[PDB]
Amino acid sequence: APQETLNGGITDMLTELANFEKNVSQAIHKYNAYRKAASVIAKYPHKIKSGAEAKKLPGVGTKIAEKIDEFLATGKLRKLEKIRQDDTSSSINFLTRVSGIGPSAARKFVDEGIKTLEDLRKNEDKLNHHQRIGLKYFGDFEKRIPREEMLQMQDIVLNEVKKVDSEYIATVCGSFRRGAESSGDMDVLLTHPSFTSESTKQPKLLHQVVEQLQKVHFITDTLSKGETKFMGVCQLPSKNDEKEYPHRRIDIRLIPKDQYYCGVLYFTGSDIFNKNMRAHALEKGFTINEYTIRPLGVTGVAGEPLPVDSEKDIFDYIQWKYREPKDRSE
DNA sequence: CCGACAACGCATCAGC
DNA sequence: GCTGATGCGG
DNA sequence: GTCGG
Ligand code: NA
Ligand code: NA
Repeated sequence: APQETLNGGITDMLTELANFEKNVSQAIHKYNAYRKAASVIAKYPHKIKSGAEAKKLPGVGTKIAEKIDEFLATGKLRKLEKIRQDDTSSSINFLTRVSGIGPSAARKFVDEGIKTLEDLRKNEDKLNHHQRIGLKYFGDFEKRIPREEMLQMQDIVLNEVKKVDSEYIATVCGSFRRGAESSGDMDVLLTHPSFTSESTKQPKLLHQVVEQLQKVHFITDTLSKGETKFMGVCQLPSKNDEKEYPHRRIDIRLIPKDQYYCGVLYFTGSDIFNKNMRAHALEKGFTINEYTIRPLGVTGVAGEPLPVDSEKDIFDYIQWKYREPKDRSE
């Protein structure tokens, strides 16, 4: 990927605009429009000389091209400069960095005078459970996770899961599975042969695992927990007289056996890869989502889901030699 | 011109 | 009390 | 905001 020095001023600009659209104007589609434009320019291996030049890239239109011209000519954007200094808007934008606080809650808080973390700290009674944990670990949640820590975390998870029931199958997905040097969180996909799409499974397969992870003091807090999905916080044990590890976000999903591998594939990504794969899949008469892979009739009537016992199976259906997670950047 | 821009689990709200 | 809608997240 | 039927 091109050095940020090439078009970093532009992409940063587009990303800041993206956040305000999402967090302040509550215009999610404009948020994604800017992100797409930022991503396209980010991978552009040429220092952009004009809006017309950028305009040629998919996702860059008349408005963004116009903004690029202003930025190239003045090193800034008047609209962005103004919004940054706006106390209400900047405060709303900022509060959304707290996990659990979205555009709606941030707007409500600022409306009543609650604009900073300090303010949040003084008003715990106005925060739900999720938001309280988000505040407590605000700093930790923004710190990334080195692969070495991700490995230690995986060791614990795989060990405790097998200890509960050796028939469980757990796979740590996300960028980590693709070999990333760092992660933003840990995503664990869990399944058990007793659990399939059309049958009960003693609705507690997930609970048993969470409970064990809390028992060895790995999982420290719970954001949400149901029969199929758990979202919480975890922390590796600290070393003798050594700086305790920061708290990390961990999600754990229980997926039916027959839908497991479609899930591993999907939650492994990358998003760009999943896009290119779902596309390549369609031109082959197939549609792949998070749960299954289904054919398509002469009209489109996607028949029942096809049997999958591994990732490779999915690749075979669409005649696409199985690609190692390591090579799934796109 | 104007609709799509994903579909979904959990926590919590809105309203009967 | 339950049902559906909304907020939030990844 | 951008795309495309
Ligand atoms: Na374009
Ligand atoms: Na947030």
